[PDB]
Amino acid sequence: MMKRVHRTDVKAEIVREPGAKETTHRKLIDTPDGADRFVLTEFEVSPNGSTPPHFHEWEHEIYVLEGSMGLVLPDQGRTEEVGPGEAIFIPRGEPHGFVTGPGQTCRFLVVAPCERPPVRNVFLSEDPYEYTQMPEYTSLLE
Amino acid sequence: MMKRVHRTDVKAEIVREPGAKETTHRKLIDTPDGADRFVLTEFEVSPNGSTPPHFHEWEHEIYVLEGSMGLVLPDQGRTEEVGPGEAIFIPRGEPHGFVTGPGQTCRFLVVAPCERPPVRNVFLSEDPYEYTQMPEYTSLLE
Ligand code: NI
Ligand code: NI
Repeated sequence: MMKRVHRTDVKAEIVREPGAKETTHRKLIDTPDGADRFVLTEFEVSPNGSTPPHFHEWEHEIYVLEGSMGLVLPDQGRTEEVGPGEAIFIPRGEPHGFVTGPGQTCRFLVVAPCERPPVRNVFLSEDPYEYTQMPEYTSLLE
Repeated sequence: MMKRVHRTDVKAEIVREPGAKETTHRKLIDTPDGADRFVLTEFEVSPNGSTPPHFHEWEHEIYVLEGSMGLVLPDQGRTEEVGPGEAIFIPRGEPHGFVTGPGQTCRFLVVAPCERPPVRNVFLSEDPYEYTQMPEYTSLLE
């Protein structure tokens, strides 16, 4: 039951979240391994990538491994550039999303609880990509 | 309450565990930040380092960032060399320790629960460094 795996031996899968662009995940340590309280996932956002800003009743603990990206913070009216070696705590309920420009790629770890109630979008739409069109979202990027 | 910190802005402190050698930790995300279920710590084992092999009723999830070290596995009679990009799940109760030779340095993340009952040593002694003297420990190293 001790598990050792190299990141490259865990398949990178496209994330399921509707409206995410250019984003994959590798479930490095997960419940089938015997994790029963928290899990470890490696995300990678390739150039021109983004996730819809959202919030949820479960905290994030993040460590940026390689590259750089924007941490979109709707309740702070802006986007924070993050880079290697940064640790980020996002408390339950704080809105957040991720973005990369042409040219940027970022790989980062996310620690999550095993219990993860549904996420709520900051921007509500039937087309889950519409946030990229919205002035209230682009204003956060600049 | 969102926290962003670079690793170099979190002080590296010597670990408290008696008999550990050349090992520090940086508490990157911890309970004063608002983490209330799991925490994120960066360990670094400098050359000629080690920790006393132990076991405990709390799992480890590890990601090796830089360098290499031995993961000592007393119940498997050996030591596994680990290196960058490896994810390691150590279930509750599995004995484990860390070692570096002359020449090796390793930096790795550990995710831990906030509740952490006391560790138990594999090798019992009054001098907490005595494990490095013991044939049953050196046999694991080779
Ligand atoms: Ni999230
Ligand atoms: Ni331990």
